Amino acid sequence: GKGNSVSQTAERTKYRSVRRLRERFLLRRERLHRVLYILNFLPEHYAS
Amino acid sequence: EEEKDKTFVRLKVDRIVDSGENVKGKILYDVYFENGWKYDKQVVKTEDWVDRTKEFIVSESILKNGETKRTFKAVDSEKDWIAIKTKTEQEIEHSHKTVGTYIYETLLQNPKQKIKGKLVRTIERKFYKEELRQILEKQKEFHQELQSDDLYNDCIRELYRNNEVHQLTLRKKDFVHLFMEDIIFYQRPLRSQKSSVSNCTLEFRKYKGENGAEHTQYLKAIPKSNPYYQEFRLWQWIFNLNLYTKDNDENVTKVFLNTTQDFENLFEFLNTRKEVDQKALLKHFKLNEKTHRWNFVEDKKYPCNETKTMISSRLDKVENISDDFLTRDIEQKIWHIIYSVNDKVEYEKALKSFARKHHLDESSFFEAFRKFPPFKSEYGSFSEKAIKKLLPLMRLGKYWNYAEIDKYSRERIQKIITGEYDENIKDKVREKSVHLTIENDFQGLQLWLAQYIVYGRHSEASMIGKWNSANDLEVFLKDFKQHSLRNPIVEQVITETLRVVKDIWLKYGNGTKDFFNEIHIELGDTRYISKYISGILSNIVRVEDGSDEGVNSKNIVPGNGKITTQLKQDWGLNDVWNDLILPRFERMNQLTNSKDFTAWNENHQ
RNA sequence: UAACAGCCGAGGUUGUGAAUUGCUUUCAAAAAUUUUGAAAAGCAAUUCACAAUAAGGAUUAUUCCGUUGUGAAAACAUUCAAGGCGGGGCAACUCGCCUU
Repeated sequence: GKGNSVSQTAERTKYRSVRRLRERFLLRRERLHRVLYILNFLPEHYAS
Repeated sequence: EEEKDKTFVRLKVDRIVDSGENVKGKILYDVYFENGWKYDKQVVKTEDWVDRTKEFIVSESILKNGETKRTFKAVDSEKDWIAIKTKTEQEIEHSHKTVGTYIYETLLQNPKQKIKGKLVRTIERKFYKEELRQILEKQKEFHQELQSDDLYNDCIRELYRNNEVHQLTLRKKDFVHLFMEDIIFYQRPLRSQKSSVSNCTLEFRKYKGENGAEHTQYLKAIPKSNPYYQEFRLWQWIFNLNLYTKDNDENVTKVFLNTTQDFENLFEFLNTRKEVDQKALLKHFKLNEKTHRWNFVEDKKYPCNETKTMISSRLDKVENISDDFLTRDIEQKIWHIIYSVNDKVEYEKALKSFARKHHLDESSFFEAFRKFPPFKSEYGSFSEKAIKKLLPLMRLGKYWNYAEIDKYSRERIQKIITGEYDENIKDKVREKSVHLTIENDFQGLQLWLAQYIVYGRHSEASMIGKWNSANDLEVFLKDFKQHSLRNPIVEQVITETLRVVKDIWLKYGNGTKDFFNEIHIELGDTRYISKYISGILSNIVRVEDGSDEGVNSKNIVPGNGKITTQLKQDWGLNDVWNDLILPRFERMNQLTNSKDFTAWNENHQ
């Protein structure tokens, strides 16, 4: 009668967006690791 | 605005002098602060305003008069996201230190203070950008590796081995740019939303695909900000204008607007403005408010091709140029430059390039065009192809030309002025277009006549539609597109209705067409589904002889609550329902150990 | 008014390490069954750093799929052509125009 996120697709999109943000953060971290390793800035055990 | 103050401060009210605003039997006061500020809105209850520390986010705007127009808005500490954001912003700002340094200092003062989620939750990304740049440019001196080039090529190659272009582009930057603008703070632009734009209903293209067939691609809708569409709408409004007077309320039109010169003058006058209204339209004819009107709302304004006027205003503000730089090509190119490039820095680059290519000074043109408002998200019904085809027909005077018309419309006009018979010409055409005796009479045309002249179809008459069996209904169900309604509930209800009618036809018709004779629909927020379901179900029991024609079949007879309840009470169905539902009621009586759930009546005994 | 879809933010939770201090038990000693002590474990509190955040499956593009709908094909819908008249930035990419 009023409507407040009254749809299954809405919550599906919400979950998808959250997952997408998480994956973007993980990709950024991966690229940072690769750059720091090729520059040799990380500690030995961490890079191991 | 250059200020964007939005400053969060906590102020205590000193006194509340009575402002003498007696509304609904209560006199309102004002608000005075120590700094010398007053709340713009009035105050009624004094219990929550006397000598209390009230905090607001205030924005100061410099008006043309020369004084700040301070705004006030109630905010609550640690409860409002914007309030917390602004408080942390100001706390970092007046320290004149980096946000990490601010967190440090807070840790120095109180080791027990929690940082994340409480001290600094939300701030602008620019603060982190500033601190991180500062630390990288500081460390770049000490570490020679941050100034090397072999490692900077190696890391670029690692990141973009399969991208030669991005490798070559980035080979010109430093490590600071990689860490800031390519890895950490890179944020992807919005995905293009043009894929959902509606299709033109007039222009089609036919092509042979890889599947050994020949099918049609549609044309995307023209943006409503297109100068062609703006001109088309302005021409439509100017031609549709009919005037009325105030004394005898007669149709004074066709007297002050009879020749082509008056319409040409009206168009040229409306080009120089952005929005026509009552006063401007009346003054254009030297008329007055007290004596005449324009058949429409006396206090409403309509679009008047504001893009051209805005472009002219900006190209006059740049100055140091003649009054001949702006033309139709320049207007279209400006529209393309602004609307196509939806990114700030790339918009700046495009504006600078546009100023460079033309022999104009890029001193104030860039400043005028950098604050150009992004165009509103709206698209027309048709495309630019249809408007380009149709526009020559509508214009009158020097803007009316027979040369720009394409082959098809010209041939159709020649056929309709010749009076010969074509398979695409009906008696309706000769009835409507009997006044088009000469090719010059095609002046000041309207949308419907010009549309039929161009394409050959009179408006939208639909295709009626008849389903010969459940095969058509199941094909339509299979081809039904999801999320094609207002909400999922209605679309799923309609889909299940279609499923059940398919099943019942298959069972009780046994593959025999026209088994159903009438279908009645009852609904009982949900009102919009009636027309759609009637249109869908019309395709079954429609009568093709012509005695049943229109948007909906006459066979579909909607119901209402009145007839339902009347027939249920009169035909004994209410009694049937009551006796059918009784057993739960005497069980309820038994479990309740009371007789209140069933009441005896003597009128029915 | 609403659908659909996209770019991002701050928490919270479980888990690892760490700073401080707790409750219970046992090793574990002294003292008058009881008090105190070294150590270990179990369970936590406050703060910081890090991991995971639907189970899982790809990939190395600055890419993703995983809570929607149809229905037996474990198959799909939610991407879907060819060129040309071109503009936009250091370009990738994107936005206007035309014929099959």
